[PDB]
Amino acid sequence: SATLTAKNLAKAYKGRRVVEDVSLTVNSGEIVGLLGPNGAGKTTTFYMVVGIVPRDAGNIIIDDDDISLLPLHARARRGIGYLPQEASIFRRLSVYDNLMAVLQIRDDLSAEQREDRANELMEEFHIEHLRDSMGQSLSGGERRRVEIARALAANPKFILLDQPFAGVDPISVIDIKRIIEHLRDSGLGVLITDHNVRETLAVCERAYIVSQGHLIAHGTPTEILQDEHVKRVYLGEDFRL
Ligand SMILES: Nc1ncnc2c1ncn2[C@@H]1O[C@H](COP(=O)(O)OP(=O)(O)OP(=O)(O)O)[C@@H](O)[C@H]1O
Ligand code: NA
Repeated sequence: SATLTAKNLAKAYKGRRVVEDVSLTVNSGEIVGLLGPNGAGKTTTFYMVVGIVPRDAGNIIIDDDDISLLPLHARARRGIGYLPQEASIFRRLSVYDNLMAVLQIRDDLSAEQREDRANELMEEFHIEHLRDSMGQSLSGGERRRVEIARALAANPKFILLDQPFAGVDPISVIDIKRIIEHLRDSGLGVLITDHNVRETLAVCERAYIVSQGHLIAHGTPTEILQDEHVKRVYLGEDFRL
């Protein structure tokens, strides 16, 4: 029953406070959403949890252990993983090599197990037919599947998915949701942000809504979708699920 908690995170860039105050929690076995308008601070919040950027204030805690001082690699070894929003594939490496590149980092895997895991990931994500294709040759949706698989290959306890559905077709969204639910069933805590509101809320048990660097709402999917404030500020007053 691990718990990942962020308290009162803040970030400024060149005097502009882009994250004012964001707190959130994700438990093992739980899928949690972070949603909101563009420029609201979602990726910056993920960056601060993962350790990609230093926070200007706030705390990152796993269980009753403040890890705010741990560098990126140490937080990764404590169980935090991140799927970047931006392209993260190795352009010149094949799909197989891209997955092996991450599996090589796994102290908890033998050489034989790494090869097995690579082949399993390719089947689960339906990219076996692209085994030898270079990353730069993949379409956007194909690349995204590889990038999600790479993030899972790290075997995180808490996985932060930054826009896993971007550029993905509807059937592949269903496949990825099913994979996400299997991670949840397996004990992972999942923190997901995406602008496909319907499909993200369908897979979330609860979600935080941020706007202009601050939280404006938190609740179950239906509580969010019927929140008239969220409709006005984020979903649009005429939003239909
Ligand atoms: N390195 C930076 N320097 C200055 N400003 C930045 C920097 N990075 C981000 N910003 C600004 O911080 C604000 C929040 O950025 P962030 O990417 O975290 O928001 P977001 O919620 O993820 O947006 P989106 O939904 O469009 O992806 C933005 O307005 C951005 O212009
Ligand atoms: Na973003």
